[PDB]
Amino acid sequence: KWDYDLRCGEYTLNLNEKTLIMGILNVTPDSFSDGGSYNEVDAAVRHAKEMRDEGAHIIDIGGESTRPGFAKVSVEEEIKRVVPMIQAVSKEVKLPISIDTYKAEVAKQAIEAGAHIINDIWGAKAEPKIAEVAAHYDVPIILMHNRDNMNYRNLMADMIADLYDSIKIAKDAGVRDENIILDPGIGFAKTPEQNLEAMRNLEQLNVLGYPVLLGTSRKSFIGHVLDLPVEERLEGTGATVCLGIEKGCEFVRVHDVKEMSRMAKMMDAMIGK
Amino acid sequence: KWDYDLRCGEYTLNLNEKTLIMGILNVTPDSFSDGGSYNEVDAAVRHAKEMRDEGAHIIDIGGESTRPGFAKVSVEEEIKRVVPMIQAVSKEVKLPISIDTYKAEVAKQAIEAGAHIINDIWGAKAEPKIAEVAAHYDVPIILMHNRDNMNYRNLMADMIADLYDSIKIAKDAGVRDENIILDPGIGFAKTPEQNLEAMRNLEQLNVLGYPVLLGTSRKSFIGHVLDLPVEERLEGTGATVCLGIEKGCEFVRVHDVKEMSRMAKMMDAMIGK
Repeated sequence: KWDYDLRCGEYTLNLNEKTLIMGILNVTPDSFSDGGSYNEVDAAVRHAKEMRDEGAHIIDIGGESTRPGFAKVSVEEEIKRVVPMIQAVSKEVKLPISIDTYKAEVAKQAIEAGAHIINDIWGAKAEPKIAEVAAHYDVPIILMHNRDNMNYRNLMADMIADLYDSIKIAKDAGVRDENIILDPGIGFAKTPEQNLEAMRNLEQLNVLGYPVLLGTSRKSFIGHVLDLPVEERLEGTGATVCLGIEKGCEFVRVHDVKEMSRMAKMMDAMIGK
Repeated sequence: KWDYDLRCGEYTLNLNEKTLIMGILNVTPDSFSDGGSYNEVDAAVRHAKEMRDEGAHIIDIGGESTRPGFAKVSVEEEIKRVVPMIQAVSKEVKLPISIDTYKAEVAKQAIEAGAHIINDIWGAKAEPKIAEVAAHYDVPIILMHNRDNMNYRNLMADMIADLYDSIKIAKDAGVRDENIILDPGIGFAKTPEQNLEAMRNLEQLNVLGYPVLLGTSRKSFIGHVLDLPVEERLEGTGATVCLGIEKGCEFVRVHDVKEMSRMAKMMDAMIGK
């Protein structure tokens, strides 16, 4: 299937063995500090250890500026928060770390503090220098589908075109094919019905020739279908993980590592991965 | 998709709206009685009500002779147990009832006591008169794939051939096409690796032109893949339910109605059912 492994500093991720589980770590900020506090960093570390024990292969770390909060915050603030988290987790948890940012300087500091993968919800379109950061450090970058509108002509054809535009930015900066990962940006810039249409047609992304990460965990469109609140979306998230693996996804990004890691492993066995 | 509904006495099941959820009710026999006791029947009724409240569309009722126990028991004994259960559940729970038996006389009594669907784990091969019972009463019958050996030449081609042999028995008895449902008999007469091979190739059953029920709930092969005991197979069962719906199954037979009914409903929305 894939004729290379994803190279991640001291770690290596095989793309053929198994669906790779990316566990989500959102910062719980301490009031009274701008970052690096005991309660805040220790909560991150404990959470990353639990996700490791439950089957995570990557730990995805996000500051305040990114999902789910989108706090308007300066890069200098975002770095006081994320850097301490990355330093502690990387030392204490033996797994590659992705940094969830669309900001080039936040990416550059995170990698220096120990992060191995950039995860960009804007696909190098909000800050094209992030791809130069990726190129220099020679790390994998995940380019997610996103736009500032939902005026689509043809949902899937436009997603592929938009993702191409990210690939071109990355490649023009020096990013090697082997360090490109794509993500359909489910739950971004899409109506509920479009999110479902994209799930139904996900296998089309594979024609671009890159590994695909699916990130649907606890998203609004699941609530829209099941009419359930965020804490009762486990089964709905599971359905999307399974349909994703069936349609060829190499990664899933999830909050509930124990459960989705068992679902992934069952799916892998069924489809023959 | 389907140009008829499944007719079930006062109930009607649409095959195009949604994946139909069949909730499993295994009898908990009272010691000291051969059947019809308060504790035993009331436990059945309470369970069928819970499964109704959680989203079941059919209640599947099984005596001692069938799965998971396979107790060697006379038909006259099996009827003292199952009939009281069917009478009480049908009166108290407004949903069609399937009877899980391979015995023609057990089928005939269950239907008379109120059962609407025969569910035969031997596909009319253990007792061909069950198809005559189905034909007379004009009820749906589910013909499951089974054999007394795993000497397969070509797993899937042989499954289709064997299921045909059931269809022919049913049709020769007077069973109308619209009352035939098929089931791949996952977890029967197959090695773990064959159960996974059958899951991977399930869509092949659709060429026979009948609705397909998938029944994988808590089965051994899930434990084999995940190395987990029967009570920790929810996620693994979920994976099989999702892959089944994706591959065209019209029914799933499950123990955990709440969870699998949310997974089914998410899948339906994604695939456009």
